[PDB]
Amino acid sequence: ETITVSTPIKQIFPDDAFAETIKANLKKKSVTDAVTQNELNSIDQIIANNSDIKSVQGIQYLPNLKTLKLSNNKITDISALKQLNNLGWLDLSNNGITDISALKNLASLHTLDLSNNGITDISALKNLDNLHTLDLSNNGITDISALKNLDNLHTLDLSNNGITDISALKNLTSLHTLDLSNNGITDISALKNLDNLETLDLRNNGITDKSALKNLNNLK
Repeated sequence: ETITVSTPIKQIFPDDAFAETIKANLKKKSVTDAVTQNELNSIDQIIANNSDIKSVQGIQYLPNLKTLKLSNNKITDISALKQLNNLGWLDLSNNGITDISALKNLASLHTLDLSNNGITDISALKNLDNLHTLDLSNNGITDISALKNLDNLHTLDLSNNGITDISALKNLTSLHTLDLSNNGITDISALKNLDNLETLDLRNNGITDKSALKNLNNLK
């Protein structure tokens, strides 16, 4: 995905606010100034939180993008992230995201914050082997079996969902920080073998048997 003609920023990036961000990243004078693919290749980091962004259309032309933080905007469609192979840190928290299949092949992702969206299906996360830090709180997640081979996870927040079954966590032995609060969990035997947990929150579930926590030594 490249542009081949020098093109106004506002034409590539139609969202008012997102175009301003690109303009500022490239130190251009106006969103109507023309930019080249070469210039777009230079962009490796975009931070535009709290900015009323409605669309990231145009972002597909930023192949070297590594860090993208877009917390608290109005983003609903992220399909244009699909081929950004070099993304490492993605924060899309507080948006209106539902479908995340666009994340499916982002093999370099290591830090992902998707909290406070409308996500239900997370099977697109299943092959993101480099994830160590994942925040999925305040969504509508019920099935978490996509997490089961993400064994580089060390920090996981699954609070405020509709999760009932957590056997998917049983072999995530590198977990040290886990938030499971405000779900529908009843059985935590899956946590038995997470010997490196220091911080755990299980409040507001339907758990009665807590003997699995007795032998977790590094807990606070």
